[PDB]
Amino acid sequence: PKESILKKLEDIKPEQAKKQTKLFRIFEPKQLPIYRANGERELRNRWYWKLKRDTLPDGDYDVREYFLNLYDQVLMEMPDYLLLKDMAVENKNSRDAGKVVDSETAAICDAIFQDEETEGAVRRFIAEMRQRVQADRNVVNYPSILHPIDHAFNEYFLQHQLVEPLNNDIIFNYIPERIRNDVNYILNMDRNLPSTARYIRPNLLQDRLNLHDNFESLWDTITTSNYILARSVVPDLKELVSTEAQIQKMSQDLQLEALTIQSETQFLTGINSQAANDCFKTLIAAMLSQRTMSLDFVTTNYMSLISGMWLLTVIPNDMFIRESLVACQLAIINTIVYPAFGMQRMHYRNGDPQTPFQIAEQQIQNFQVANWLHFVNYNQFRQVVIDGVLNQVLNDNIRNGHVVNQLMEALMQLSRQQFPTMPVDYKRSIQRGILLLSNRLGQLVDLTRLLSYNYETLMACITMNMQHVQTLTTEKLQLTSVTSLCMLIGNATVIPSPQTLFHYYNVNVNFHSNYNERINDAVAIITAANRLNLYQKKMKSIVEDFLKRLQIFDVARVPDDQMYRLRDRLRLLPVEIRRLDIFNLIAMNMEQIERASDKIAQGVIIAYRDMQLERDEMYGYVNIARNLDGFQQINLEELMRSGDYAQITNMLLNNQPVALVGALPFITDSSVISLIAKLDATVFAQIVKLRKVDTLKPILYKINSDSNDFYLVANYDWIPTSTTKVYKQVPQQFDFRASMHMLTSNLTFTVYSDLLAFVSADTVEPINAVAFDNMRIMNEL
Amino acid sequence: LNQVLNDNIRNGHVVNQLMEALMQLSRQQFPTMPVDYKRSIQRGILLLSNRLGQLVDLTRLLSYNYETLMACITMNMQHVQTLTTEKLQLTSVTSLCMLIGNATVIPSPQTLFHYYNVNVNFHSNYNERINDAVAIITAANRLNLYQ
Amino acid sequence: TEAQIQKMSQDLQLEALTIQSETQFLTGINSQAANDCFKTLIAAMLSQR
Amino acid sequence: MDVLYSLSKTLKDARDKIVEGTLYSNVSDLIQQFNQMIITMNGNEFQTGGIGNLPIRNWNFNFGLLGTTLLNLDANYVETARNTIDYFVDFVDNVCMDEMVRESQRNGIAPQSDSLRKLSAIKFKRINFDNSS
Repeated sequence: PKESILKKLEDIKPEQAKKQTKLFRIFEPKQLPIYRANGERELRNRWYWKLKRDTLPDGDYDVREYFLNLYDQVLMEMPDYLLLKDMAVENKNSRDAGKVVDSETAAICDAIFQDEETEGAVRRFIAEMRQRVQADRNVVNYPSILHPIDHAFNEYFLQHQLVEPLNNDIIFNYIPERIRNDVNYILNMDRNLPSTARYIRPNLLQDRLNLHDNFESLWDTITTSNYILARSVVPDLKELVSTEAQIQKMSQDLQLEALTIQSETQFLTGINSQAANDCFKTLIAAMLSQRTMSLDFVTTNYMSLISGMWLLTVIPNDMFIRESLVACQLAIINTIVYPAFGMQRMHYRNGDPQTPFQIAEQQIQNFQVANWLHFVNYNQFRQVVIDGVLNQVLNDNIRNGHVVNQLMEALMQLSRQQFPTMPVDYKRSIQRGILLLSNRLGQLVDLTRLLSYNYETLMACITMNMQHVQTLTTEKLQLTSVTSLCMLIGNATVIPSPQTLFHYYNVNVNFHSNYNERINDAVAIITAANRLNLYQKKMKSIVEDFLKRLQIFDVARVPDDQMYRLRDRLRLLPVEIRRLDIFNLIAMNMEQIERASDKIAQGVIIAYRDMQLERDEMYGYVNIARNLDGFQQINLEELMRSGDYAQITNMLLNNQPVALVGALPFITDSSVISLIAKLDATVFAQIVKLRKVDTLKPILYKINSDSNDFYLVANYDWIPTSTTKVYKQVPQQFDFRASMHMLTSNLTFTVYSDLLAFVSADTVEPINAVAFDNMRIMNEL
Repeated sequence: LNQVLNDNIRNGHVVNQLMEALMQLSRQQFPTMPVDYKRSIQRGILLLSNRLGQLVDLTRLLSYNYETLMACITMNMQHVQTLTTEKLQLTSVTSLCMLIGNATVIPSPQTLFHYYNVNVNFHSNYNERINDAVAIITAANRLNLYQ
Repeated sequence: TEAQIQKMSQDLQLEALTIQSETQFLTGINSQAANDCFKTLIAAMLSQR
Repeated sequence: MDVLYSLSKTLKDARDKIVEGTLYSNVSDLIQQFNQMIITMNGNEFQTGGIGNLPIRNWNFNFGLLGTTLLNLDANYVETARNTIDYFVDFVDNVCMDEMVRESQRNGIAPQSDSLRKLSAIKFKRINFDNSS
């Protein structure tokens, strides 16, 4: 399925820019009945800050897991940009009919207005809530009603924004430099982009993970996908010479005797027109994806060996596995080069550290043959860094085409030889193939120039490191196709059209920015789960999802150890500054979001002395304690974990003042008789009987005038007194004039994805297509 | 008496040296081996040397199960080379290497008590029978019974 | 076990080499090989067998 | 100090061994050390002199590697080698004149010039070669 491997990589569909449409508030104002100093009702209600919804569970592990869920919710509601004018609605009652920032801010403004006891000092301040528009500086301000934690999130989302201004010079500079200064391509535009035009640039940081280090099975899949991609971009060979008209000339050069079984009939095998541009595509695409090939030949076909000589001229020996390479070099050497000087057959041991070229360079007396052998011996790429990325650039003499002139001057020395130990038919059998190649001197110089120019131009759109490691599975290259590429090239230059150049660059940038933003997501989640003590979270799900969302990898075939090794080398990376600042806000306000709700209590103090119930305005009388100061703390969660229950048993059997610290439920007792009846110490015997504290459900009193039979407080001069005190925090008042802020943004801009949609592209006619040396590629007649 | 491991097997820290000695054999070029069998044996070593933590934890678990079940031994743990041997397939060892996850299995206390029960019952049986045997032999010899 | 057998069969290749293809990979059995090896090791060490 | 002797030993050998027409197998182990030297010394800047009338010279190394693809070394390779060798010989000459001129009462066996204190790192330790004098 090499056509669905291509579909996974052509359909990366880059990161959709997320505009904010809400405010991300966590709290909300809710009005509560308030009470006097003695428990009687103050006549008014008072607005406070409460959670909008709570799913704060009882176990502290579940609490910190809930804030990791909240962190992921923030990450899924991070705006890539925003326009405050698109979410701003009017308040119903201001002087100048202004606009607040939110429908929920407008709901708060319309609830504080037309409420009976707001007080005038506030109702004048709603009437002054108006937006402020600077059209010169493109800066607007909207009134907002936000909690300080919520305003930290919102001020963060405003200030640290992804958009960057755009013009025509930035779309000049978005095209990579090696096409931008190319003579062969002409690029113009049609639109002057305005002063208010934005884009979100991709994340083009290189491989922070180093998948080429040890992930051989994943990087095999990567080089497979890069190979199938680059194969579809290498252009088709145009105007080859005719196949049936080249086989006739080939069968006239060597003289086909019809009765003699001879080795020159098999020169003419498999020379096609589609094998030619099969070979051309795979020679460029395996060198663009840095993917190792493997040779397929028969050793009786000697034209395969001569085309393998040209194959090892142009392409470095490190592009092939050693078995097929060293076997081909062995057959080339044994057949053509060693019978020239009457040498031994060279028994060559499998496992020699030196290839047969690397000892034919020292056994052979000739200079020319051996000089070309030494070019092939230590032919390798230069490891280059241009424009931030690695390149693996060829030798200059390869991309001149001059090394074909080095080969043929070393090839017409094997025709001068006499073959002293071999018969005359074998001498004809070698030098017919030598003549058969050397008829195409300029044609192969031009084919080498064309291959190297297309290699340069197509690696000019690669945005990842072209790491040269031997790949795993090492796909097939046939030498019959190399032979049918040596013949049948002709005259017509084909260079890649700049539409396909831009398409190859686009899908490279799409997969690379995908890959980097996924790394940022997963390193943020793993670092956030390590910095909040999540000792029961198995992190196979994070890395499994990380390979799900990369649309290439077969994730059901990557087992445990590779997932967990990606976990090992993923949390060595620093978090992106965006998600790090998000986690800093979560980590400094998480301890306040936890303590600001009902259905949670952060501890229970059991002293056995008579502690009076405390007054506050919104309950009347509570057993709220506000510090764990003076009491021996016992962590509830660690207790649940280790399962001891022998320290707290020996502190509940005898009556010792004790402080069970941990998130817990409560019931709200309201009656006074059920405080006169000591329901405090009743709920802790179940810890001793059954050895579990997940049942543990303490009580919070609200002795108020709204309760039944409050008169025991009123008529008897009784400041109420309980045995235990649960550990809650008191809600904060909704100060209206201090919660109002002003949100700051731009008024108008537009976001442009696909920057290359504005560049209209053209190429010079390929008769005059020019190389790096200011000479034409394929200057043959 | 008890036959115990050292503490390097016991906390699984010794595998951090075996994997250091295995990926030394992976960057190791062999002087005359054929390259396909050499690349195959180096990648076969790398199959093992990438399960560093997965086998550190496995030999922590194996040693901990050996710990908790060695406590319920009540006879001596004498090491003598026995006649018949329990044949081990190394294919089963490769299976245990390449197939373990991270889920801890420890003996539950009912099957940890039951092992102790049957050990103490066999040892009780053994001593009470030997006492009966030396009683009957010494009694039959002091009572002049030589048929 | 199937992902493990496929990973071990693609990392160390045997269609390129020639000794055989299959018998190298009697490894990947869930419970009759790994679990019984675990049992064999700890039972032999406990019984001094 | 070890890397300074190593720089000078490679420059002496590369004036001696890298000549016109010589076989590549005679110099196949020297060109790898000289390329390791170029790879190590690139991207680094040095400053020699500054005491007495010894002039302050700034040294910047941006050189390409030498080719490893000849059978007999032709005169192109010899001329580009002579250029790189002459620059490195001038560098090591000024480092040696900067080091012989300085002294210290406290610990004299330590390097005193800034260039040789910079060369005493483990980044430059792969320059090291045989110590035969």
